[PDB]
Amino acid sequence: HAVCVRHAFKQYGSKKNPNHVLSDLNMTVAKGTIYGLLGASGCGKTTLLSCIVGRRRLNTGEIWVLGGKPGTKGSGVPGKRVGYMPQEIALYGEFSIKETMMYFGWIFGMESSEINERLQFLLNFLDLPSQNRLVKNLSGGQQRRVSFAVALMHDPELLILDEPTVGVDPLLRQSIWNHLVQITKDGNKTVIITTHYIEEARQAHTIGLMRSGKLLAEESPHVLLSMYGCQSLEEVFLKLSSWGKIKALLQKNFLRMWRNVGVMLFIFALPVMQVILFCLAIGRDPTGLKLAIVNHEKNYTNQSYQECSFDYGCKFSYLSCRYLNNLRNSTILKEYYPDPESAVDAVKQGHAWGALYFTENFTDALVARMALGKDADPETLDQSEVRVWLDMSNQQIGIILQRDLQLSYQDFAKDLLGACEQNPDLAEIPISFKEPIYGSNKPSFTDFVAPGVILTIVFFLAVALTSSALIIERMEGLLDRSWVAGVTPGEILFSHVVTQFVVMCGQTALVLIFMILVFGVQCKGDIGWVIVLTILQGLCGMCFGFVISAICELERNAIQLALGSFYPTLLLSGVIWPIEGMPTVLRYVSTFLPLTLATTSLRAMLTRGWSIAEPAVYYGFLATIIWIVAFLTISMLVLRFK
Amino acid sequence: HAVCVRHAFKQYGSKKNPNHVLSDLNMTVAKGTIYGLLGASGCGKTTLLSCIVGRRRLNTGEIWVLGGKPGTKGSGVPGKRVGYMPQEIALYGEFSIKETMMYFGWIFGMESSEINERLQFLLNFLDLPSQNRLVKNLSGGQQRRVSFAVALMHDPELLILDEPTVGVDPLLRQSIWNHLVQITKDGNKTVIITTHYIEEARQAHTIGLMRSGKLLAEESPHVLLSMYGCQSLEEVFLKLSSWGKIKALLQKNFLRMWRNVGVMLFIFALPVMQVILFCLAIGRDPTGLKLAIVNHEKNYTNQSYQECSFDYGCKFSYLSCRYLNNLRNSTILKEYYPDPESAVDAVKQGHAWGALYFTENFTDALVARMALGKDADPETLDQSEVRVWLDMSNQQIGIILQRDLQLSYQDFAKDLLGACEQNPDLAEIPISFKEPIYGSNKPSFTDFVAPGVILTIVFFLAVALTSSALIIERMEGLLDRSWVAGVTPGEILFSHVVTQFVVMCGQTALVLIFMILVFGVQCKGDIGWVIVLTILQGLCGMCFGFVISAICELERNAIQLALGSFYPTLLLSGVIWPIEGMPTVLRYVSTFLPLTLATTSLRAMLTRGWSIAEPAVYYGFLATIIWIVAFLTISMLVLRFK
Ligand SMILES: CC/C=C\C/C=C/C/C=C/C/C=C\C/C=C\CCCCOC[C@H](COP(=O)(O)OCCN)OC(=O)CCCCCCCCCCCCCCCCC
Ligand SMILES: CC/C=C\C/C=C/C/C=C/C/C=C\C/C=C\CCCCOC[C@H](COP(=O)(O)OCCN)OC(=O)CCCCCCCCCCCCCCCCC
Ligand SMILES: CCCCCCCC/C=C/CCCCCCCC(=O)N[C@@H](CO)[C@H](O)CCCCCCCCCCCCCCC
Repeated sequence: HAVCVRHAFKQYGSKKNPNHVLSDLNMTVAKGTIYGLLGASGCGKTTLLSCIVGRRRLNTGEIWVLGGKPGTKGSGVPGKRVGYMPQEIALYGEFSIKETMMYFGWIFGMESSEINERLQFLLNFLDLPSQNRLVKNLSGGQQRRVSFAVALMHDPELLILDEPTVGVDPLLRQSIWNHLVQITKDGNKTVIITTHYIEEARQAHTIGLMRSGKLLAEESPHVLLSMYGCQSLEEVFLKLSSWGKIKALLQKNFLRMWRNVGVMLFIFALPVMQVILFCLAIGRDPTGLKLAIVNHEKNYTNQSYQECSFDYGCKFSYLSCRYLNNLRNSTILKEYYPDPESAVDAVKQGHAWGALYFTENFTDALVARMALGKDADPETLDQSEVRVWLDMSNQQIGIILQRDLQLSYQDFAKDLLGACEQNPDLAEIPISFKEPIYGSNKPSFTDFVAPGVILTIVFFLAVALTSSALIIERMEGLLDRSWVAGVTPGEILFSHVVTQFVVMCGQTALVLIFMILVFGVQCKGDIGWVIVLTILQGLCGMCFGFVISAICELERNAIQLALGSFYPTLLLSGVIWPIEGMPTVLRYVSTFLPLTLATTSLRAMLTRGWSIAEPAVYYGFLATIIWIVAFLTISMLVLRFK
Repeated sequence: HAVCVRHAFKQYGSKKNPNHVLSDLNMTVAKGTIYGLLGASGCGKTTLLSCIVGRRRLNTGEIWVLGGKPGTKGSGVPGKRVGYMPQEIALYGEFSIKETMMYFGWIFGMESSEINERLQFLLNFLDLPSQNRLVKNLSGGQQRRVSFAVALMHDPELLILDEPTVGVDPLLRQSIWNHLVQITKDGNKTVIITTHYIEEARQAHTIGLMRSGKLLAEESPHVLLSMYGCQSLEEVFLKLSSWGKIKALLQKNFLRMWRNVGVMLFIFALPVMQVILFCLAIGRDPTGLKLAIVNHEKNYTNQSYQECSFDYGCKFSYLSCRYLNNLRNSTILKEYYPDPESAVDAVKQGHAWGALYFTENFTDALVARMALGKDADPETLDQSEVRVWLDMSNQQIGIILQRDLQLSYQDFAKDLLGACEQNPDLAEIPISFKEPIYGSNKPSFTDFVAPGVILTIVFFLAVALTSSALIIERMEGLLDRSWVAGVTPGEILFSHVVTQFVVMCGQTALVLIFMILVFGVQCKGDIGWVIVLTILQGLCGMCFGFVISAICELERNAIQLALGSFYPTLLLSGVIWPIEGMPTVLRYVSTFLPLTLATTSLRAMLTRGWSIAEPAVYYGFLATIIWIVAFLTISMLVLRFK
């Protein structure tokens, strides 16, 4: 007595439009026979098979398969005692036939020495191509044969085949049926084959016709035909009235992505190129700025030559070419125009960014202004000044232009006095800036954004990898087939965490090497805690993949949910702008985001060298741990009623 | 002769592994007879049906179906004269049965009055639920029944069915076969049934057994049984040898988005939430900076109180509480500490951003410095200066603090002289900044990034919509089902462009209204040309979706390619940083990118008010036009060899 079912009541719905998928069902599968299930649709048989295996549960009734209640103690139905061929092809792509057979043998605890014998026997018997050909390269009919061979490997004592012969050649169908009737010859082997084709299940010892969630009849085909008088079976149906399984999953995980060139480029080559582009374009100071200089103290020759010469010692010859020599050569390029009304016309168009317009009386008026004091007449206060018309449409370019012009005057003022034996401190504003406590006097914007780029890449490259992996595998029936083989959900998750941990360590090493060793981003603090924080953000992002994959069943739905929170989090975590710019109400809400307090903590360890003991540093560690726990709890709650 | 195939040859794959799907196939179908095409696998029969309907082309041989070559304007195989039921369920989700019937009737050109009669007849004949139930809410059998009813509504003179009964109830199978026999007697209707059922296809008037790309035997069932002396058929087989379509497509496209709530929120509620968050967080000035002030001219009372009092007229009583009076109240908060050593300790932690430390004799040292100038002793110059220690780890905050500390001294200096009857023009540096030509003296960073945000949202939300729409729809054979119905490829492309153009028109209105009318981003240029440029970027993005959809065949691959180009373009088109920061070599390459010249053109329209006659403005219009053509050419070349 292999399988016994009594009063199996099962239904679907929410007490609004309920569906009675199952009804009062009594079914017995005698041991050592071939049992055929010939239901009309493909839902009742599938539900019954799932309940028999253990992947589903009843509402009322009992099931007694191979000795005990399915999925629990007292029996080994989920494991190496059963053979399950799913309705759909639940094979792994980018796998050779030999690799798939070896993987499934390892899952069942078989020895690798005896796997070769079964592989050769099944290749000869099922008429399959060379073992080195990948599964994805096979046709749609050979994949079913590979699935049948996988289900027939370990010689189980109960075979559950779901339409094993859909489009098999008759010369092979006869051989398959001969093998099936040969293995179940005075032995413990039992077959429970479900099919839609009525005429193909005549060789079964016992036939059970299913309709409206219950078995119409269950007898031998010969008795079924004789007691009703029908010629064929078509007329009869016209009734108007743990170590070893983890190593198997680790190899599969590290080989599924190795054979996908697109996956490797997306998760290993994209962070590297993004880091290179960010360090070469964002945060650098402008360099090719142009100015329209009008110098009326000298003759006009070209738009690129002026012949600005003077004396360096004393006597204050020109004091207009002398100032231009103190201009920063790196950022500002000088262009010469003849008239003040012509340089402004160049600024109006795109030919320049500003105008200077030194007057012809600049030298005589300037020397008469610093040598007079507070009694200077208004006339000398006008002729001794530089008139700058600036294009302030750009905020960042305007800041450099204003800063470079004023800074060059401080050097010019400190050069005039000092060359005449004076005190250079006399040309200083009373507001004196001492040595900065943190940083330097010339900070860079690329150093402010770099901590926000490291954490963003690692966080969002784990959401995409985890959500895609757990959705494709589940929707293709692979997770359900690798559970029947005895792989508990505990080791499915454990093997995924280890696989994701390794790839998030390789990404962290590549990002940190290309950012600090190359392009010279400063790291004042401890590098050990930087690595730990970066890894911790990867696990937080990975835990977000669990929530997304447990909510969305379709791939396209998950990406919208993942992309629908990627953009808002970037604009609220203070990655590209200081967090002090937002309103006070919006500032409080943003501190509770997953990436806000972690970015600030990482920015302090890189720009200031703060240790773990500082309150602003370990707040980023506690914020991630809370979000990791919160993400895990949400996923469990979602799976409770789904 | 309904169909005449002679000397058919067809090859698939490469030379190394050729695939001879057909080889010297001779087949003839009479008019008014049911024809059954039984085969071992489900690929050669599908290939033959695809060749018959005209989707494919033979490498050698001729086909004459219903009068002439398929799709040659001599015969009307693509259109009303055929009934096609694909192997897969090529139906539209979120469509009621009535809506599906109406859409397919409008495609064929039927009147809405006679579609109702056919719908009511087919609903009762096929035993289907109420017409208001959505297709996606039906089971597999009901969906297949709806697909079968779709092929029977317009009454074609040639029915092509691919496995019409795979899980149909036997009573319904008998009814369907009775109807099929009824419609083909004493008439011109011809039915070609392709099935794996060897025994169910017995009522067909002519059976053609297919094997190895050719027909083993083509004759009547009972004739075959009598000639070969076999009881059943499997024993014999066991031998060892034009505006109505656009209006129908436009309504389908719009209604396919209305019934997807997630899609509407992703393309119409995400840009609204992204614009609002960007305008409230990025670009605004910091307004919470705290400074640790050490004033030794007044007694220490609290950390929040100092009792800063001074005379406003003259006599220069304190000059330390007077300077602090001019400090801006918006950005700087005042804290008081008793010792300079106790103030730096607060800056070293996260309690302050700087220190000031006015000396105990600041008033007399400063007063004696202005009155006695150009000859002040080093003692006075050292005890009349303010010592500022700044935390310069943040570039944007450090700029604000330095700028506000020096701008406040100008107001203090212009108040000290002027209240004593002196001209305030004596307290200005010779570098005099006139009125800016463009912008103002206080620019904003959110105005620099706003032009780049508008283009990025519109361009990159059309790639996602176009690629997904053309990939999911093509994967499930929806294009193949509408092509057989008579919908030319031109009408499919035209209807999608119109639908996308209307979608991108709504997105432009929402983005422009919130950014300009609500958040007050100035538009100094022409508003008409801004809308034109924004729309032109949407078409350019859509054409990039054509390239992605023509290259990739799976959803998970298109987005990796789509996201693989979204990240680099953001860091190379100068959206979040001026293009002047990159090196010259990278600057030349980045110019040719799709969004580089367009962002510059839009920025000059909003920030400067330039018109279309300026070279820097219309260069972004030519860049989009060329990229539109290039993307269309690439998509045609991709489909040429693929
Ligand atoms: C903004 C616009 C910028 C520029 C404009 C345009 C340039 C022209 C368009 C150019 C695009 C170029 C090449 C595409 C080519 C061919 C793909 C189709 C053939 C087969 O590649 C399979 C599937 C798809 O094949 P599929 O049909 O789905 O698989 C079979 C399904 N049964 O491709 C994928 O996944 C690609 C996954 C992209 C990963 C994204 C991150 C990339 C990081 C940097 C890349 C570094 C490259 C280093 C080279 C290493 C060589 C080993
Ligand atoms: C970084 C951390 C950020 C935040 C911290 C978070 C705490 C909680 C995270 C919570 C997120 C979770 C669940 C949300 C809820 C429910 C979705 C799943 C239920 C049912 O939604 C069906 C499928 C799923 O069903 P599906 O699998 O696709 O279909 C199968 C067919 N049989 O969802 C989809 O459409 C995903 C498409 C998301 C569209 C993105 C739009 C982004 C802008 C939104 C603007 C404001 C929205 C206002 C709401 C108005 C409501 C009318
Ligand atoms: C399965 C997909 C799940 C997605 C989950 C995460 C994505 C996965 C890859 C992460 C690799 C690294 C993840 C970011 C790596 C760091 C990149 C960065 O930091 N970028 C910022 C500069 O710091 C950027 O400038 C700020 C955005 C401003 C413009 C926002 C308008 C764009 C919206 C347009 C809508 C298009 C819709 C889909 C388009 C095509």
